[PDB]
Amino acid sequence: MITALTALFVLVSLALVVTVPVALATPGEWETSKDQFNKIFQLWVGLVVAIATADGIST
Amino acid sequence: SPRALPFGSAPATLDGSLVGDVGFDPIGFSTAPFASFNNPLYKEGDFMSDLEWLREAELTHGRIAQLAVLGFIWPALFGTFPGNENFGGADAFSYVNPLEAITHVPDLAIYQIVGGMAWVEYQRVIRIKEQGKNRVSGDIGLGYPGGWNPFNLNYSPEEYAEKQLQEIKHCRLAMIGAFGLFFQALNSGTDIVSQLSPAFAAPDYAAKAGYFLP
Amino acid sequence: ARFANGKPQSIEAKYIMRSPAEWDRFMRFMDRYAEANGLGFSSXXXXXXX
Amino acid sequence: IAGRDIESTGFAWWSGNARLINVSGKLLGAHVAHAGLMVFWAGAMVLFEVSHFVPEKPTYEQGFILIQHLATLGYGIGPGGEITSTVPYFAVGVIHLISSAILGFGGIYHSLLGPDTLEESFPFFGYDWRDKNKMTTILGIHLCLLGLGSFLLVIKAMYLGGVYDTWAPGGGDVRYITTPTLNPIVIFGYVFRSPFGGDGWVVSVNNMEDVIGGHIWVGILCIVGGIWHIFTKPFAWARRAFVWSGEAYLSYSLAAISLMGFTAALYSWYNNTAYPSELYGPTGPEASQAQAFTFLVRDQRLGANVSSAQGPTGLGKYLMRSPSGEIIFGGETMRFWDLRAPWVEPLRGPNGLDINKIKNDIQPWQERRAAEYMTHAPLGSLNSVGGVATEINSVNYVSPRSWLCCSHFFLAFFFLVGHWWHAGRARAAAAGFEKGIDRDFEPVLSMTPL
Amino acid sequence: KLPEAYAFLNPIVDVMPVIPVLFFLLAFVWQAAVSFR
Amino acid sequence: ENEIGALAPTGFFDPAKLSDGISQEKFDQYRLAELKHGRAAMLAVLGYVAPETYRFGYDLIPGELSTRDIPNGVAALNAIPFGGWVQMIAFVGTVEAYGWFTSPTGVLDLPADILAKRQTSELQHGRLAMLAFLELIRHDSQNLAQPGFDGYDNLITGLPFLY
Amino acid sequence: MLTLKILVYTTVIFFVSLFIFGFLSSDPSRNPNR
Amino acid sequence: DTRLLVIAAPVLVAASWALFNIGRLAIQQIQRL
Ligand code: CLA
Ligand code: CLA
Ligand SMILES: CC(=O)O[C@H]1CC(C)(C)C(=C=C/C(C)=C/C=C/C(C)=C/C=C/C=C(C)/C=C/C=C(\C)C(=O)C[C@@]23O[C@]2(C)C[C@@H](O)CC3(C)C)[C@](C)(O)C1
Ligand SMILES: CC1=C(/C=C/C(C)=C/C=C/C(C)=C/C=C/C=C(C)/C=C/C=C(C)/C=C/C2=C(C)CCCC2(C)C)C(C)(C)CCC1
Ligand SMILES: [Cl-]
Repeated sequence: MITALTALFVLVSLALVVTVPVALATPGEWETSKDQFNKIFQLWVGLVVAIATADGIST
Repeated sequence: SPRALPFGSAPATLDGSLVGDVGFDPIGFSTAPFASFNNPLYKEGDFMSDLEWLREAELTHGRIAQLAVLGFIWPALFGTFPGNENFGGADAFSYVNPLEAITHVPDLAIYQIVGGMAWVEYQRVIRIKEQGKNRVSGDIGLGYPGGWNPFNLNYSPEEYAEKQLQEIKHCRLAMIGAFGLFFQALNSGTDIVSQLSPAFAAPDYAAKAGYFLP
Repeated sequence: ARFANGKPQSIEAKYIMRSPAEWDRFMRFMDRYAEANGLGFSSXXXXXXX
Repeated sequence: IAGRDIESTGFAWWSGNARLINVSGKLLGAHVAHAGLMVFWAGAMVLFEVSHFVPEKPTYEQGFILIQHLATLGYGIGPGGEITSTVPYFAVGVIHLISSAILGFGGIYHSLLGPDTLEESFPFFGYDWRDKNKMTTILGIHLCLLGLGSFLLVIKAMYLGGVYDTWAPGGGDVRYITTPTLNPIVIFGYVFRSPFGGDGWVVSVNNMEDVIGGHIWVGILCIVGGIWHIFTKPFAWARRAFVWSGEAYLSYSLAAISLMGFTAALYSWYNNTAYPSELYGPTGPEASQAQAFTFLVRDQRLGANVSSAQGPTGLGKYLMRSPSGEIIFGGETMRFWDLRAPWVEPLRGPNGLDINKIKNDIQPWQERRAAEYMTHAPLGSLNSVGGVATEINSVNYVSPRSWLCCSHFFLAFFFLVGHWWHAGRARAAAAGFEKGIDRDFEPVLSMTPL
Repeated sequence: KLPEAYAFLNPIVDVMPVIPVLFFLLAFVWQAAVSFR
Repeated sequence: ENEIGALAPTGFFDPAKLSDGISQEKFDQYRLAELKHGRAAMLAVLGYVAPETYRFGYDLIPGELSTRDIPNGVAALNAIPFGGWVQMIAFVGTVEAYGWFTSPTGVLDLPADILAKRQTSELQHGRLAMLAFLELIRHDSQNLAQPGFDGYDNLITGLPFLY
Repeated sequence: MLTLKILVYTTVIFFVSLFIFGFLSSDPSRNPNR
Repeated sequence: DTRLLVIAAPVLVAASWALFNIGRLAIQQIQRL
């Protein structure tokens, strides 16, 4: 699972990095779309915690 | 409150009540009644100020602790314990470790200084019980402008203000320092001279011998 | 030579004599600069006030 | 775009970052983003080295540059410098990567959407480059942070598993430094000693006790200084000798960091204590001493009377006398007689290299260590051919000591150059003639002829 | 070698360390995009 | 029941019916309870650490049984005579029902803002001390079993300088 | 040769202190514009 | 099959083109480049 879990984490981090820099710049874009970014941030930290829990347990 | 710079002090802590009025009073027990706590010779009359009573408390503590500092250095450094006892090296000069010095000295001199400070506080209460208005740390005659003893204090009111500042500050800092020295010696079983002098030296383990060169 | 040495003073004479030169300089410098406490210029490298 | 054009600013695109001198928020964003870049490189390189790790070879043969630090801290290392596991390095790498992501986001936010000037909205993080109280406050805050970090290292070495100590009895291993040296005289003897041969200004720290004590002292000094600068204000004597502007502060920092870089470069080239030879490989002098030692042993096996064979010049080809009288190895390696290595100290007495110990009490592990160090000297080429410049290319090795020393020496000098440039420009700009002369108030025409 | 879980993700690590250099260049390409204003 | 007792960790931590209902009918009682518990457990932690370096030289049963010899930690409970701890508690219970010393009066003024903040901080600290007492007792008993079952032998696992 | 060391140690501290206190004597003010 | 080569080229790949993609999008959406 770990391997997969992380794969995801890599994919979601790529999707976040390609879109955060474009957001901030584009004037206004930010605020309007703030809650989805917050939700994706929570997803990201949840994925990190899940990966850490995998390892630990698996060792 | 500039002492506790990003904080508020008591709803009524004063700035001119005591010289040391920078505002440092975080829990600020000044607020609390600070009265004849457990009947501390209650008067209900002038009774000074509860803050001023805490001020007299700090003054007594800091003065005693200030004298205590010198009594932790001079037994070692200054006078190198001039105990010069007629006999009995123990309870005399020999114990240069202040804790051990107390451990030895007979209750004769203990009761001597005990009765000394006893008469001191007896006269202090004799003044203060009547010395209402400004209790002014139970000043009475002790080196006051009237100078109840030799070299009767001869200074100016601005010099007196600065002198009040000097005393108060030194007493507070010495209240820190006495704690310092005591916990030091107890947690090292020595006297301040011991650790400070090997410190300012070079350890015997490494000395590069001497210049025995040709 | 390789004897470590605080600074390089080996003889109390050497330290006590490297002393008066620095103190002589401190005195000549103090001759101009004395009794200075305030006069904050508050500017970019001004120090205009003597 | 008001602040981002040669017109509005007066600064060309190539010198574009100078437009942020008076912009507080964007400068903070740039600084934070750059710190994120540092952290990202650290994590990425640790992960790279862990990936390319090979358990057969020692770390100094694999071209590694970061595993050595974490091993010296006492992570996944066993007796003799053997690497047990590489899990803590992986953990450090991933933590650094995540933290770098956070820092990079913060830097981007503060550079793009953050307010340009922090003075208006947050009058606690705003500054002026000209008032001294706020500058000293920031300096003191960061100084306290540095002191806390030095404490953290001391705490790690004393009560958090300990650190790796080569001079430990029974060989190098992780141990707790129970009794660090706290004597101010011995600690500051390093600071105030000569930087020449036989002295080693701060590079010549020998035991771990001195390292821990010096770090305790540095942390205490930094904490006290940080508290002191926060409260006080620059004095009169320092108020008229310093240029008070952002570029001047940058130039001061550049000079200081160039000195630090030079010190670290020369520190990685000579030190065995904080740079164990089992991880970074032998130093320059160590390889030469190892060669002399191994050939002495080999010639002694044949039955030749060592310490009695005159050399070609009549000086003695195995044992000599140092200019101070100490007994040392002969040959060209007499210049390196100041060496002190854990594998050669057992043979040293108060008079120098003891002869009875050499003749009788020699050890096979010393022979193996000397042979390995001689066969791996800090010699190489840019393409990492390894060995002497005239050697054919079969081995592939350049010691990490050489890489570290060369790279950091280069960086240190170029930061000294940066100090020169920025100090000159800052003082000229403060004076007010950094753009030209005047053409109507030329000071040369107002001065006496000569 | 990486732990067995991440040996699959090894190739990303093979390129991760050289990222920063490219950031630098990005500055230059960004300046080129805005006509070296 | 969303009074004082909440902060950034949770705006009202009660993942059950417990909070809702008995509205100001058990909430005040639970505040009394949690207060007393957290205070006592704070005193517990201070208890454990202070016997490790200091020791008052009083002879609990005169002639013998001097503090300097009794084990610190759980053992003391086995050591301390049943009736001895009964008398100690009887003093404590009299104290609870007489206010004898222990600041019998005097709480200063503390305007309602600072007063509320101090009370909240108190609650939080005592809550934390409950968990601290928990870990301590755990380690103690576990070691008492297999001498170093936990591993780290010395009683106070953190604060290594002490032990 | 201790005398020679003494004389050189003087000369060196002499000139070094001259430098240090010359640059401390409000040097940035010394300048064409004021 | 040196899957290592087919794994190491395409990742260098995605990474090298990514930031320039960010530049694409910023210039397209009339951003404050
Ligand atoms: C570490 C290097 C570094 C950093 C931190 C900065 C930072 C900055 N520069 Mg800059 N610069 C640099 C190197 C750097 N520069 C170099 C090397 C040059 C020479 C070519 C310049 C030349 C230069 C000029 C000429 C100017 C700046 C300006 C600026 C400021 C505003 C930039 C702006 O508006 O972006 C706008 C650009 C974009 C929106 C496009 C970039 C898109 C993002 C930011 C790229 C990174 C995305 C990242 C990979 C995604 C990570 C997401 C995260 C969540 C993981 C900003 C503080 C300007 C200034 O003075 O501001 C007042 C200005 O005029 N710089
Ligand atoms: C922490 C260190 C530091 C900081 C914060 C600054 C900050 C600054 N410097 Mg500066 N500088 C430094 C160190 C530093 N410098 C050092 C060490 C030197 C000596 C070389 C200089 C020499 C220097 C000069 C000569 C000038 C500045 C200038 C400036 C200002 C604008 C710079 C700018 O826009 O960058 C823009 C950045 C670039 C254009 C990037 C150029 C890339 C270089 C040339 C190549 C780097 C090679 C690299 C190591 C590897 C290449 C990899 C490649 C093969 C792919 C700014 C205040 C300018 C100024 O006066 O402003 C007032 C100016 O003219 N600096
Ligand atoms: C007629 C008559 O009788 O009226 C009297 C009135 C009166 C007022 C009595 C008079 C007077 C004036 C008096 C008596 C003034 C007395 C003042 C006094 C005696 C003031 C002590 C301060 C000591 C301090 C602050 C602490 C220092 C030391 C500190 C804080 C340390 O740091 C100690 C440190 O040690 C540790 C902690 C550890 C070591 O590792 C390091 C060091 C060593 C650095 C007269 C003139 O006699 C007349
Ligand atoms: C402002 C500006 C700039 C700058 C910027 C910056 C500097 C930024 C930074 C940024 C950053 C600094 C970022 C970072 C990021 C990071 C990340 C994003 C990370 C991630 C991670 C991950 C994803 C991981 C994963 C993993 C794991 C977990 C395990 C193992 C495997 C792996 C490794 C895969 C420039 C110059 C451009 C231009 C101008 C403007
Ligand atoms: Cl040779």
